[PDB]
Amino acid sequence: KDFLPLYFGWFLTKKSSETLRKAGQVFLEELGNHKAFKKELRHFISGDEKLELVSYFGKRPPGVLHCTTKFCDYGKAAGAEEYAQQEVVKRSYGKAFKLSISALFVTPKTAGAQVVLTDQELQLWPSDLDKPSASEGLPPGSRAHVTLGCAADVQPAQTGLDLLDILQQVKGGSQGEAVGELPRGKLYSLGKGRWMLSLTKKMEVKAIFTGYYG
Ligand SMILES: Nc1ncnc2c1ncn2[C@@H]1O[C@H](COP(=O)(O)O)[C@@H](O)[C@H]1OP(=O)(O)O
Repeated sequence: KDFLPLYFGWFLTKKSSETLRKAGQVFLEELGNHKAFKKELRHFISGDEKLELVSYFGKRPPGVLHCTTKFCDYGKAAGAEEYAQQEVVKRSYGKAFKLSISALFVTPKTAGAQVVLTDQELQLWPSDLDKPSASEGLPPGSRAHVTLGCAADVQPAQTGLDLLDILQQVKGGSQGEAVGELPRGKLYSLGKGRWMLSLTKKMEVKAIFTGYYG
């Protein structure tokens, strides 16, 4: 009788969202104007001057930003029911957390921010079994992220997949030397239109763990 949320996750406060939102926009402009990116557009899009990444990532989160833990679809998603049953979930419901943003990334499909979860937060991370083939050798929670924008033709949960793809390269020493220096950190060109800004100082955001029902 009692149905679950659309998904659980950490929803940022109004200011943490505004700060992170603004930060993401600066990156999409700094990256768009960087000559290292403009000479690589052939790997990003298949058409043609300069591209404005902000407009490119037109499908943005309208309200407050968030970090999804477990997509439930009101209980239809596999493992949704077992996740909500967890004591840590019910105990943590409505409680405040601080999330650490380590990097900002961009791909032909998505623009997001990498979240590094603490051990207590990892307790709220789902350990469902029907895994991806992208999480091999990566620690659980690596997928943790905040979506800042999607291209027009992109599916949801793509931002999470893109991140894992990026981190798989970093693990394989395939990230390469930095191709630039932005005021917030070092810029990286990972090829295939993938980019990463490793923040000098990790950005902390306040958030509330809860459920979205839409
Ligand atoms: N099958 C899914 N698995 C995991 N996360 C999902 C899934 N479907 C949607 N989401 C995520 O839950 C939220 C639902 O948003 P939407 O309104 O588009 O359905 C999004 O943050 C999305 O992740 P993401 O932010 O990477 O797109």
